Amino acid sequence: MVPISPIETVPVKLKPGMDGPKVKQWPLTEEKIKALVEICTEMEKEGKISKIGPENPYNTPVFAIKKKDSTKWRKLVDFRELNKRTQDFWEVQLGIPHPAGLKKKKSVTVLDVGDAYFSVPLDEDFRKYTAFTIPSINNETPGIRYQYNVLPQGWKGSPAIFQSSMTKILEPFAAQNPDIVIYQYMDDLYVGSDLEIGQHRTKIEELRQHLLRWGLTTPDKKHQKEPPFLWMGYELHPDKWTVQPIVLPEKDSWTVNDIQKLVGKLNWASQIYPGIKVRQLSKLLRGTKALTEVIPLTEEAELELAENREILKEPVHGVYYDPSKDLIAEIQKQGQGQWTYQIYQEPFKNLKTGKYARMRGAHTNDVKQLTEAVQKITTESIVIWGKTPKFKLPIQKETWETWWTEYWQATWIPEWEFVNTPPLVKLWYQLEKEPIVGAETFYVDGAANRETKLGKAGYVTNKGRQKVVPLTNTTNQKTELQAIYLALQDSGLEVNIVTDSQYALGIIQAQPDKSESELVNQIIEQLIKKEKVYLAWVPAHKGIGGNEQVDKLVSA
Amino acid sequence: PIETVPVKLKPGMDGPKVKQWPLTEEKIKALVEICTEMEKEGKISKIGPENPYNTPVFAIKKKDSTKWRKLVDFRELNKRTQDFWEVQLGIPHPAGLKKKKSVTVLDVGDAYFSVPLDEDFRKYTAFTIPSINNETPGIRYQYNVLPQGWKGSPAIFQSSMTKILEPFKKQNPDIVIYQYMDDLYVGSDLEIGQHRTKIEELRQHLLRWGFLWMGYELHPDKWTVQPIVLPEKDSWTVNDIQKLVGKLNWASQIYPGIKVRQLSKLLRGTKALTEVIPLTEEAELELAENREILKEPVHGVYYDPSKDLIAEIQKQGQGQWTYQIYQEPFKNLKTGKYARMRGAHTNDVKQLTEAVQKITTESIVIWGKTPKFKLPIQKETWETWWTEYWQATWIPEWEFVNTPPLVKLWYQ
Ligand SMILES: Cc1cc(/C=C/C#N)cc(C)c1Oc1ccnc(Nc2ccc(N3CCN(S(C)(=O)=O)CC3)c(C#N)c2)n1
Repeated sequence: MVPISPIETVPVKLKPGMDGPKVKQWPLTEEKIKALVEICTEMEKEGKISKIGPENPYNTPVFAIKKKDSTKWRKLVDFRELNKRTQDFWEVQLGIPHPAGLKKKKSVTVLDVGDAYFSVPLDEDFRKYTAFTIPSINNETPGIRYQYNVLPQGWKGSPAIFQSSMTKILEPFAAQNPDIVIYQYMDDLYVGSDLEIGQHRTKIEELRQHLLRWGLTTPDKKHQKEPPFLWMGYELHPDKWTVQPIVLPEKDSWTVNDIQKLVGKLNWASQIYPGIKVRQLSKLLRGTKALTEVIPLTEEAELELAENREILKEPVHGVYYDPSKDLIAEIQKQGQGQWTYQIYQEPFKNLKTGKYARMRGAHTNDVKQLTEAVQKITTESIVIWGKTPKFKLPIQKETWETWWTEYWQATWIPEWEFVNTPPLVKLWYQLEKEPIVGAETFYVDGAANRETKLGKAGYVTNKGRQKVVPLTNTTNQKTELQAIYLALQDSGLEVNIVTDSQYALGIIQAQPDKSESELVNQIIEQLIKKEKVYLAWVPAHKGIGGNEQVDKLVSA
Repeated sequence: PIETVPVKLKPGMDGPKVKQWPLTEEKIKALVEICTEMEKEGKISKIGPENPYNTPVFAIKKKDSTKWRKLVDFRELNKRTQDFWEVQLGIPHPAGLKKKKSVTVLDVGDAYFSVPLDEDFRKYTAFTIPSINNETPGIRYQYNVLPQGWKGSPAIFQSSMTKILEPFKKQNPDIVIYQYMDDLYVGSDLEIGQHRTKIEELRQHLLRWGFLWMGYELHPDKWTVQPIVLPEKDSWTVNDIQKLVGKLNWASQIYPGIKVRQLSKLLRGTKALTEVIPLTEEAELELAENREILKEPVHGVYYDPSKDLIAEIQKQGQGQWTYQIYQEPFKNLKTGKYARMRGAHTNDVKQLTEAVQKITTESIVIWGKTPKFKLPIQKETWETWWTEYWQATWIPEWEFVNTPPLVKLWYQ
């Protein structure tokens, strides 16, 4: 007999203060007990479990289920209670690779390590918490008591300890064979390389040799799957990759569950299918928790869906990552706060695509939205490829320079060059830094009554021009915006505006080009038409003339 | 130092469980090399899945150094590590460190790697070298000695550090030496020629007791509350007087007796913004009395070591940045301004990142602790890029300002 190395045991503890599980064993049918006893007697012969005495005070229920064509009962141990009491582990399998970050491999083998899983022993001081009882026939003898010696299926710490134990075993083989790559997924093991079909087969035998040192027999996976690998919702091909088939259903009655399963398909497809839009379909789910509510599609939601069927009419594919070539990312504005981007290395051979949606807020502008999308692509690219891509953005170099130099916040976008793909991101207005000579000066103010909601907004100017407008169903902040709107409405192409509204200044200094406030949008449409707008602020109720005259005119 | 100092978290707090943010390839490769040697020297060791804790890690380059350095964002562990009184009820911060002409900052963090850590505490210093595209499981480590950037590292080492410095302090009683985390602040009151000699004579003395060869020179001579200044003009426009009254109205929150009645009396009417208004006798007087008030410091300002230090920053354009350090609004304990940030005339974030480091260094020298920053930047932008320009072994706290402050004009 050939000595094998013992797999190093991982010390496991329960959560602090908690004991082990003491769940009662359900009554089972006689025909069920006979099937468990047969299964466990085989498992006991294989060393997986071991009989124990009645001194062990823990128990975990066991169950018997079957398949309809498989003519056998199956053995299920319900570790729901022991999992609640088991410590937390470093779950090292949460994040999966993205296909756009993989390198093409000429040859790839699949090895089954299902029998390898049972070779992983369990911490001896923890095995007593995995006790379970097979009820006896007619409850006339003590039930057969067992405990696990290996990682039990369904236990909390089994996947992390199995993946970690296999990683430690493979580490010498991988580190010293740098011309191959190894990846583990469930009871499978995937090894890929660019060696010839001969040298590739030798390394697999060398790797089979290396796994026998701990005594792990690994044959090939049953029914060797032909291209593509159906893995985690993807189609992995020898040279290309794409998502599993995105078929959008036809329907005349869409519930909010149908729209939910829809958006999931577009969101998943949007990583390779360029131009996918999901908002007008997401606006039909703004606030609901019951899933049958048939919500009629707006004319914009249909137009968005039909635009997606056109994008999903023909299958598109992503290429694998060539580290020797540059990484490029290109963004396009799509309207209503939506943005699409493509990431590639050779023109028209996308690695992946994606989309970004504008954040929820009352005011915004295109440059902010473009900046946010760039950061998201930056973070995604560093995850997938470990580097920031070169950006091609639809904004003039002069526009961006004027923006960030005058913006009150600090902002930065990495290396980027302008691409002339309309619609171009532009600055729709720019306030003056100094008062304008010869331009009429509009002193504006508004005021409302908190109780009756009645208010007034208006202005007085240095040329004697005046206006006061009465308002109903309004607030102090709304009349302050209305007053500025009136001055913009009634002035020439160049105008100085004096206000005391810290609220209005805070909005305009944020430089929005679109707003959820219909009144702010109207002010923006007026600023766009102007030539020079100098917005000046003064404190209220301090005797500033012009401000004092119009404050009394609008306050009752 | 065979004996380990018993360390424990605070009651009812688990160890840190902070996600590791993505790293570039060159930083992953750098961290792999550094950690491979550190593991060979026994400073760190591989860990298994039974350790659920994690503390983020990345790689920087210290001020004008081409070698990659490992930085561990121990911020969460430091708040969860129990409040330390390792030798005494606390260290009295040297108020004379901020009064010296020159202060040199030495990175003495490599001396921490000589004393082991409590075995029961090593699991809380777990960190992960991430992999590109999750293609391999992350390399998991935990520390065997005191790690750089941990609150307990200077505390546990204070007993050992004070004995290394005792003969150098015995011969130079006028030299102030202060320690904050991985840094030694050594200041004196003398000409730089003998200062670098004393500094060189200090690190050679540290070398014989068991370094890095890098320094950071400061001059806390010019650290105070910068005064509020009003313009001096011969012809005032309506716009000039409006900004003046607005600035004086803002200062009136801080200072008493600030009057604006006679200056507002100048704006009697609805005049053009560019029209020049002559100052009356009662207006120039009111402006003069306001100048006298603003010459004097703020009433009732004091540092409270129980409260947080708050540091606000304003972007002023052309590489200029203003800031204020306070604990209560309108009670500024320090104000200042920066200009022409080195190597970033075209990068706003790099300038802001360098400003945060400078303000933090100033706060360490004055009060012995770092402030909480209100940063004029969107969360996602700062979050993505600040590590690319960070060069200090410590990391302060920060929040994000999303509404443009009107007081930016008043610090212009
Ligand atoms: C080797 C490997 C395997 C997996 C398996 C997951 C599953 N089911 C996952 C990772 C992360 C993985 O690791 C890496 C790391 C870096 N680079 C790549 N690149 C790459 C390049 C080509 C591939 N193949 C596509 C499909 N096949 S085939 C017979 O035609 O279906 C042809 C070859 C595969 C695969 N496989 C992988 N893989």
